[PDB]
Amino acid sequence: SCCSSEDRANVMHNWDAAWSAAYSDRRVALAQAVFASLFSRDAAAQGLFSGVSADNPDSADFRAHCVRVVNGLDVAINMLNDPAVLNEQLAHLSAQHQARAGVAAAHFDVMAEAFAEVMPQVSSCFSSDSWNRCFARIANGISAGL
Amino acid sequence: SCCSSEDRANVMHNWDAAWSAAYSDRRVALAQAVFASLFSRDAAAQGLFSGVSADNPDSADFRAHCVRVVNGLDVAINMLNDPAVLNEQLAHLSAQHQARAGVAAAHFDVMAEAFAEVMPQVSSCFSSDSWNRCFARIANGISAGL
Amino acid sequence: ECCSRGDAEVVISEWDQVFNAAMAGSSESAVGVAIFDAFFASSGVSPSMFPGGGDSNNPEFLAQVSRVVSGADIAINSLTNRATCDSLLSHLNAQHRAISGVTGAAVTHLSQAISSVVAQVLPSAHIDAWEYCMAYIAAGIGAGL
Amino acid sequence: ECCSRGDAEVVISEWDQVFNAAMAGSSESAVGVAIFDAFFASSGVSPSMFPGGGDSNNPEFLAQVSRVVSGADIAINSLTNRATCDSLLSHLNAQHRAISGVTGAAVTHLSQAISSVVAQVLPSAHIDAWEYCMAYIAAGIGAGL
Amino acid sequence: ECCSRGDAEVVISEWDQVFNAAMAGSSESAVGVAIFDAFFASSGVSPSMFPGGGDSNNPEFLAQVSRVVSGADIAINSLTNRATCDSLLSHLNAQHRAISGVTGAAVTHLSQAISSVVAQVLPSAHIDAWEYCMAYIAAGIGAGL
Amino acid sequence: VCNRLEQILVKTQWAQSYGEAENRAAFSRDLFSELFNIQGSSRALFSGVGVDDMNSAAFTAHCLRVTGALNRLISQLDQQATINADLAHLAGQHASRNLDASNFAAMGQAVMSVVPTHLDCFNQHAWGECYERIASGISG
Amino acid sequence: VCNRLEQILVKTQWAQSYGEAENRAAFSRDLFSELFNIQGSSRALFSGVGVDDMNSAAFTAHCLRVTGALNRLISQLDQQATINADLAHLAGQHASRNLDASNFAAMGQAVMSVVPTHLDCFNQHAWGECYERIASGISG
Amino acid sequence: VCNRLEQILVKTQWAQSYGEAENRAAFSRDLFSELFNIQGSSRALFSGVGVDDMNSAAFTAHCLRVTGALNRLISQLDQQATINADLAHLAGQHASRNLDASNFAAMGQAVMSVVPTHLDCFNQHAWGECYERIASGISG
Amino acid sequence: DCTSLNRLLVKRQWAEAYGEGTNRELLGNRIWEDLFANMPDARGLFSRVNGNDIDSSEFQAHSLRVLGGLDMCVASLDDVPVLNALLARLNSQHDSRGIPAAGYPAFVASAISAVRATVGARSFDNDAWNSCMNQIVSGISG
Amino acid sequence: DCTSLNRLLVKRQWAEAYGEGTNRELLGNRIWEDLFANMPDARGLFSRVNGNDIDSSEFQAHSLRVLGGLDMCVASLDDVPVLNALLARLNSQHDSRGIPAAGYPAFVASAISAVRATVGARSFDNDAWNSCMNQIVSGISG
Ligand code: HEM
Ligand code: HEM
Ligand code: HEM
Ligand code: HEM
Ligand code: HEM
Ligand code: HEM
Ligand code: HEM
Ligand code: HEM
Ligand code: HEM
Ligand code: HEM
Repeated sequence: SCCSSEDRANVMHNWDAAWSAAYSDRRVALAQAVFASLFSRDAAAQGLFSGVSADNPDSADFRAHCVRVVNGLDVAINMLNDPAVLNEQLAHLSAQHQARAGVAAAHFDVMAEAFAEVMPQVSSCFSSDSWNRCFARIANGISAGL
Repeated sequence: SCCSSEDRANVMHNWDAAWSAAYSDRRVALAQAVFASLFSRDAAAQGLFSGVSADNPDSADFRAHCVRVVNGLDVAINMLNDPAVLNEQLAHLSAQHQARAGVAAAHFDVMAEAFAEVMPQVSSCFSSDSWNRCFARIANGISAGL
Repeated sequence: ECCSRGDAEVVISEWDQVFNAAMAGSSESAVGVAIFDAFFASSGVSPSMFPGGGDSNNPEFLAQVSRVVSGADIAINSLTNRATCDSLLSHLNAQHRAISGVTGAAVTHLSQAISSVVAQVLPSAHIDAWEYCMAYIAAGIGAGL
Repeated sequence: ECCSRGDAEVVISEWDQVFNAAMAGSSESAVGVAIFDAFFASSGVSPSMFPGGGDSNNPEFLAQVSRVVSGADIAINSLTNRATCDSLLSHLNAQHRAISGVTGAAVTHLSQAISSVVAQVLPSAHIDAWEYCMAYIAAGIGAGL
Repeated sequence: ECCSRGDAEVVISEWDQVFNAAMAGSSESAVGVAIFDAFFASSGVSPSMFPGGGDSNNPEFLAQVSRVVSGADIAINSLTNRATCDSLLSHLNAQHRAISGVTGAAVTHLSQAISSVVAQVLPSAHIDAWEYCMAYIAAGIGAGL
Repeated sequence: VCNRLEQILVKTQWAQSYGEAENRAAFSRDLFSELFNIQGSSRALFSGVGVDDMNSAAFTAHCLRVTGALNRLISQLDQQATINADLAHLAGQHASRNLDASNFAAMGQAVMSVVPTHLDCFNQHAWGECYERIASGISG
Repeated sequence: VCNRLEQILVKTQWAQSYGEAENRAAFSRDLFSELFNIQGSSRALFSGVGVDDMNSAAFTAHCLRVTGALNRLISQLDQQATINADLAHLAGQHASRNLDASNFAAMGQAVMSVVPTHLDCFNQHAWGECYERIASGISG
Repeated sequence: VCNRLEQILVKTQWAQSYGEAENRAAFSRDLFSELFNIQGSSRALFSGVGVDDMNSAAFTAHCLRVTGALNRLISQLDQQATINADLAHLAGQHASRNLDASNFAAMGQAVMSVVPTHLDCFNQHAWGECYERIASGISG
Repeated sequence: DCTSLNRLLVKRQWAEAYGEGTNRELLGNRIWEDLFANMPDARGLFSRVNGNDIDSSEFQAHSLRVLGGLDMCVASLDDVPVLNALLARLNSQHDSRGIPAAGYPAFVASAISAVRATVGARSFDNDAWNSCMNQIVSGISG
Repeated sequence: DCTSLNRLLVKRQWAEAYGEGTNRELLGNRIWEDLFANMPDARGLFSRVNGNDIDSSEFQAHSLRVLGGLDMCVASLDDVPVLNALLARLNSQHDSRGIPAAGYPAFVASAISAVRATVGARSFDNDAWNSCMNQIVSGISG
C-alpha cells in the first residue's frame, strides 16, 4: 500500500512514456478512455460532469476538461518525489472536488480502476502494482475529507 | 622560516580539523587553552586583557574574546593562500593591537609558543614545522610596527 | 513496499543529514528536546514520566533524551538490513513492555515526532518515506503495547 | 565540398531536430503545408496541380503533403551515404519525369522551401549547409526536368 | 553458513555448468535417469512407484524424470534468494505430502543423488557446497514427511 | 505443428533469452506482468498464488514454475512421446481453473512480447507454431 | 482496427526502434531480409529493385522508401481521412505486382520480428492490429 | 581524566572511523570480535545475545547498541552532568553480569585496536584517557 | 500573429524548457524571482500560497500549478476551441483576485524570459513566444 | 522567533555556505554585489576599504572580515550571553560610521540571499534565516 521510491520512479517512467508534453491530442485520448470506463461502470457518475459536455465526449468543452485532469494527474505524478509539495497540491485538488456537490470518496475508486484499465493500453510494460500503489497515494489525498 | 605552499596547505589542514564552523564551544576550548599557557608563562601579560573578564576565563565576557581571536586567526589562516589579501588583514589586525597600550612584539612569542603547545592536543597528526613557519608569517604581520 | 530499500536509504541519508559532519556530536540535545516537546504535545503523555520529568535542563532527562535519540539512530541506520533491524526493535519492545505507561498509540506519536522534527531541521526531508519507515520502527517498539 | 559529410551530418541533425522526440509523429502536416505555402509563393506554381489542389484541409492534399515531406526525409537521412542517395533521388526523378508540369527550376523552389521553413521552425538552422545539400537533392529530383 | 550466498552461487554455477550452452536442452533425460538409478540404489525405494514405474524407455516415466530435474533446477537457480526459495520448496513439500510413500529420509536420498550425479558428470563439482545446499532443498521438500 | 526445424529456432532463442537472462525471477515476473496487462481479466485468475503483490516471494515462486515448465517443455519438443505425456500432465493441472481459449491465446501474446526484446533475432512464426503446440497440449 | 490507444503504443514503439535505430539503411535492409527468409517466394517479387544484391545502393534505396512509407503512415494513424487517402495511394502502387494475401501476412511477420528486438517493451497485439489496419489499406 | 582537549581528538577521530565507516554492523561486529580474541573468557559472557554466531541478527543487534552507546557517550564527553548520568544508567545495566576489571580493560584494548586501523591519525593517549573516563563511569 | 509555425517552435521549446519532476521548480522559480523583482508590488496577490517565501511548499505547489496550466495552453495551441475553454477557466480563476492589468504583461516577460534562460538563447524566437504568449494571456486577463 | 531549531538549521546551512579559503570570497562578493546594487548609496560607507573596487585587496580583506564576524554570531547563536558580547563589540565598531538605518535590513537581505544561492534553495528556510539574521543585526545597529 506504500508508494515506495522504486514505485514512484517506476510510475513516473510509465507516465513518462505514453505522454507528450508537446501535443494535447494524446493526453485527451488517454483521458477520454479513462472516462469511457468510469461512466461505463457508473452511469450515475457521468451526471457529476454536466458542467462539461460529457454527453458529447468528442466536444471541445469536454476534451478541455480532459486536459485539466490529465494535467492535474501529471502535475501530481511529478511531485511524487517531493512529498511536502505534493501534499499542498493534493490538498488543493481536494478542496476543488469538495467544492463539487456530489463526487464522494467512493467515486475515486471507479476512477481508480478506470485508469487501471486504460494505462496498460497507452504505456508499454506498465507496472500495475507501482501504479496502483501510487495512484492511491494521490487519489487518497484528493478524496480525503471528501 | 618561509611559510611555503606545502606549509600553508598543511597548516590549513591541521586547522581544518580540530575546528567546527557550526559550534563555537570548541573554538573556545582551544582559545582558552592557548590563553591558559600564555598567562601561565607571563602573569604580567594577563593584565593586558583586563578589558575582558580574563580573571574569569569561564566567563562570557572572556569566552567572547576567545571567539574573536580564534576567529581572527582562522580568518588569516584562510587568506594564507591569497597573500595580497592576507597583508591587508594582518595590517588591520596589527593596527588594532597597536591601539592597545601594552602588547608589544615580544608578547606574540609567548602567544606563539602558547598555540604551539595547544594545537597538538586539538588536531591529529599536527605538523609543528609548518605551523611554526606559518604562524610566524601571520603573527609577524600583526606584531609588526607594534 | 512499506519502507523499502530506497525509502530507508533516503531516510538513513536525510537522518545522517540532520546529523552530518558539523552538527552531529554537538546538539543531539537541542534536537532531542525538540523531539520530546513535539512528543508531549501530540501524545499528550505526561512529561512527568521520564527521568527528571522533562525539565529540558535536568541532567537526568538530558541523558534520557540522549539515550532516546540514540536508540532511534541505531534503528534508523539499520533499516537497510531487515533481519537485524527486527532484532534491534524487539529489544526495544521488551524494554518498553517493562514500563507501565507505554501505549502503542503513543510509540507512534514519539516516532512521528522524530520525523516531524527532522523535517523542521532538514526542510528537504522526504516526509513520505520517513513516515513509511518510522511506521515500521514504531511497530517494532510498541509491538503489543 | 558541395554538401560534404559534415554538412549532411548537420542537416540530418537539424532536420531530425525539427522532427525530434516530441514533434515528429504529430504535425508533419503543419510543417508540410507551411512548406507548400512557401513553395507556391516562390515557385508561383499552381496549387491546383496537386491532389486536392492545395486546400490545406483536403484529405487528399494532406496525404499528398505527407508523402512529400516523407520523400524529403528519406533523401535527407541518406545524405551521408552518397551511393544510395543517388539511387533514392533518381527514383524520385523518374516519378516526376512522368508528371507534365515539373520544371527543374521549380524542383529547387520546393527544395529551398524546405530549408526556409526548417529555419523558421529551427532558428539554429545552418542555412548555409542546408542549401548546400538541398541543392544536391534538388538536382537529383529535377535532373533533366 | 548452511549453504550461503557463495555456496549457492557455486552450486548454481556448476549446475548451470552441467547444463551449459551445449548440453542443456538435449539430454536432461540421460542425466535424469542417471539420477533415478542412483536414487533407487540408495533410497531402496521401489521404482514401481513413479509414472511408468521406472522403465527408462517409458514415455510416462521420462516426462516424469523431466519434471523432477526441472523442479530441482527451479529450486537450485533460486538458492541465492532465500525468501522465494522457501516458497518454491513449500509448494514441492505440499505436492509430496499428498503422495503416500514419500519419507523425509528418502527426499534427501533423491537430493543426494542429484549432487552425486552432478559430480560424476562435472568432476569439478564442489561436493561440499552441493551437499550443503541440496541439504537445504531436501529439507524444504521433505519437510514433515 | 511445431516442426523439426521450427523447434530449432525456438529452442535456441529461448536459451538466448531465458537462458542468457539475468535473474529469471524478474524475467518470470515480467512475463506474467504482460499476461495481466494484455488480459486483466486473468490477474484475479491467480488469486491463490498471492497475485495481489507480484513482487512477493509467493507470487514469484509461481512465475518460476511456469517459465520453468515452459522450459522443461521446449527442451522436450523433439521428444514427441515424452512431451505429449508431460503436456498431458500439465493440461490436467489446469483442469480445475476455469480457463477459456482467450487466456492461452493471451499467454502466447505474453510470452511472445517478452522474448523478442531479449534477442537480436526472433522468428515470429516458428514461435507461435510451437507455443500453439504447447498451448494445445495444455488444454485440448 | 488500430484503435486510438493501440495507435499510441505502436507510434511510440516505432519511434523507439526505427527512430532510435542507428542507420535506417541497415534496419530497412534487415526488414526485407526477414520477409525473404520467412517467404522466399517473394525475394524474386522484387526483381526490379536489384534484389540480387541486397547491399546494393539500388536495393537499399527501396527498403528505405518502405520503412519510410511504413513511417509516414504510423504517424498518420490518428488522421483517418489522411491515412486512408495515403493508403489508397499505396495500395494502388502495388496493383501491378501480383501480390497474394500471404505476402502481406508475411510482411507483418517480417516487421514484427524486427521491431521487438530493438525495444525493451513491445505490445504484440497492438502492433498486429495496426499492421492489419495498414496492410488492408494497401490491398483491400 | 578525559580533558577538554583530549575530548576533541577523540570525538573527531571516532567520527572519522565509526562515522566514515561503511556498515556499522561490520565495524560493530569487528569490535566484539577482538574483545573475544584478546579475552576469550568473555565470549561466553554474552551467552544471551546469541554469541554462538556473531553473524546472527541477534548478536549484531547487540554490537550496534554498544557502538551506539559508545557513540552516545563520546558526543556527551563535554557534558559532565549529562554523561555522568548516562554513564550511571549504563554502569547499572552491567550490574547483573559479573564483570571484573580485566573485562573493561580488555574492552578498551578491543576499541583501541579497531579504531586506529580506520584512521590516518590516532592519538593513543587521548583515547585511553577517555575510554577510562567511560570505563570507570560504567562500573566504578 | 502567433503563426502555426510559431506554435510549432513554441510547443517545441516549451517542451525542452518544461523540465521533469522538480526541475520544473528550477524554471518555476526562475520566472517568479524575476516577476517579483521587476514588480515587487505583485507578491501581495499571493499572500495565500505564501508568495513571500517562494521556496515554501505552499508557493511551490502554486508555482508548479501555474506551469501546469501554462503547459495546457501550449499543448493546446493547435486546437483553438479547446484552448479557448482552457483560457476561460483560467480567466475565471483570476477573475476574483485584484490582479493589476500590468501584471500579465510582466508575467509574460518573466516567463518568456525564464524559458529563454532554460532552453538557451539559441536564436530564441521572441516574436513567436510573445506573439503566442499574448494570445494566451488575452483569454485570462482581458 | 529565531527558535532553537532555526539556529540549528541556520548553523548548518551557514556552515555549508561559508566556503573554505577563497571560496568565501565567492560568497563574500555575492552578498556585496547585491547590497551595492539595490542600494548603491551604500558603497560610500566603505570609501576606506575601497568599497568602489570590490575586487581589491582592501575590500576583499574587509569582505572576508565581515563574514568572519557573521560566522561568530552564527557559531554563537546557541549561547546567548557570548552572542550579546559579540554583538556589542560589532555594534561599537559600527557606532562611528554614518550607516543608514535602512542599511542593515538591506545587508540582511543580501546575505540571506547569498547563502541561499550558495547552499541552493533546497527549501531554504527564509523564516529561520530572517528570524535569526534579525536577532543578530539588532545588537549591531539598534
Ligand atoms: C484522482 C484523480 C483526479 C484528479 C487528479 C482530478 C482532476 C481534476 C481537475 C484538475 C479539475 C479541474 C479543476 C477546476 O477547475 O475546478 C477537476 C474537476 C472536476 N472533477 Fe476531478 N479529478 C480526479 C478525480 C475525480 C473523480 C473521481 C470525480 C468524480 C466522479 C471527479 C469530479 C470532478 C468534477 C465534477 C469536476 C468539475 C467538472 C467541471 O465543472 O468542469 N474528479 N478534477
Ligand atoms: C597572532 C595572534 C593574535 C591574533 C590573530 C589576535 C586576535 C585579536 C582580535 C581579532 C582581537 C579583537 C579586535 C578588537 O575588537 O579590537 C584582539 C584583541 C586584543 N588582543 Fe590580540 N591577537 C593575537 C595576539 C595577541 C597578543 C600576543 C597579545 C598580547 C598578549 C594580544 C593582545 C590583545 C588585546 C589586549 C586585545 C583587546 C582585549 C579587549 O579589550 O577585548 N593579542 N586580538
Ligand atoms: C519511537 C519510539 C521510542 C524510542 C526511540 C524509544 C527508545 C528508548 C530507549 C533507547 C530507552 C533507553 C533504554 C534503557 O532504559 O536502558 C528508552 C527508555 C524509556 N522509554 Fe522509550 N522509546 C520510544 C517510545 C517511548 C514512549 C512512547 C514512552 C512512553 C511515554 C517511552 C518511555 C520510556 C521510559 C519511561 C524509559 C525508561 C527511562 C529510564 O531509563 O528510567 N518511550 N526508550
Ligand atoms: C524538392 C523536391 C520534391 C520532393 C521532395 C518531391 C517528392 C515527391 C514524392 C515523394 C511524391 C509521391 C510519390 C508518388 O506519387 O507515389 C511526389 C509526387 C508528386 N509531385 Fe513531387 N516532389 C518535389 C518537387 C515537386 C515539384 C516542384 C512539383 C511540381 C509543381 C511536384 C509535383 C508532384 C505531383 C503532381 C505529384 C503526384 C501527386 C499524385 O500522387 O497524384 N513535385 N513528389
Ligand atoms: C529431491 C527431492 C525431490 C524433487 C526434486 C521432487 C520434485 C517433484 C516434482 C517437481 C514433481 C512433479 C509435480 C507434479 O506432480 O505436478 C514430483 C512428483 C512426484 N514425486 Fe517427487 N521430488 C523429490 C523427491 C521424491 C521422492 C523421494 C519420492 C518418493 C519415492 C518422490 C515421488 C514423486 C511422485 C510419485 C510424484 C508424482 C508423479 C505423478 O505426477 O504422478 N519424489 N516430484
Ligand atoms: C502454455 C503456457 C502455460 C504453462 C507452461 C503453465 C504452467 C503452469 C505450471 C507449471 C503451474 C504450476 C503447477 C504446479 O506445479 O502445481 C501452473 C498453474 C496455474 N496456471 Fe498455468 N501454465 C500455462 C498456461 C496458463 C494460462 C494461459 C493460464 C491463465 C491465464 C494459466 C493459469 C494457471 C493457474 C490459475 C494455475 C494455478 C496456480 C494457483 O492459483 O494455485 N496457466 N501453470
Ligand atoms: C504494408 C507494408 C508495405 C508498405 C508500407 C510498402 C511500401 C512500398 C513503397 C513505398 C514502395 C515504393 C513505391 C514508389 O515510391 O514507387 C513499394 C513498392 C513495392 N512493393 Fe510494397 N509495401 C508494403 C507491402 C508489400 C508487400 C507485402 C509486398 C510483397 C512481398 C510488396 C511488394 C512491392 C513491390 C514488388 C514493389 C515494387 C518495387 C519494384 O519492384 O519496382 N509490398 N512498397
Ligand atoms: C565501556 C564500554 C561498554 C559500553 C559502552 C557497553 C555498552 C552496552 C550496552 C549499551 C548494552 C545493552 C544494554 C541494553 O540496551 O539493554 C550492554 C550490555 C551488556 N554488556 Fe556492555 N558495554 C561496555 C562494557 C562492557 C564490558 C567490558 C563487558 C564484558 C566483556 C560488557 C558486558 C555486557 C553484557 C554481558 C551485556 C548484556 C547483554 C546480554 O547478555 O543480554 N560490557 N553493554
Ligand atoms: C498566462 C500566465 C498564467 C497562467 C498559466 C496562470 C495560471 C494559474 C493557475 C494554474 C492557477 C491556479 C488555479 C486554481 O487551481 O485555482 C493560478 C492562480 C493564481 N494566479 Fe495565475 N496564471 C498566469 C498569470 C498570472 C498573473 C499575470 C498573475 C498576477 C501577477 C497571476 C496571479 C495568480 C493568483 C493571485 C492566483 C491565486 C493564488 C492562489 O492559489 O491563492 N497569474 N494561475
Ligand atoms: C549583521 C551584519 C554585519 C556584520 C557581521 C558586520 C561586521 C563587520 C566587521 C567584522 C567589520 C570589521 C570591524 C573591525 O575590524 O573594525 C565591519 C566593518 C564595517 N561595517 Fe559591518 N557588518 C554587518 C553589516 C553592516 C551594514 C548593514 C553596514 C552598512 C551598509 C556595514 C558597514 C560597515 C562599515 C562602514 C565598516 C567599516 C569599514 C572599515 O573597515 O573602514 N556593516 N563590519
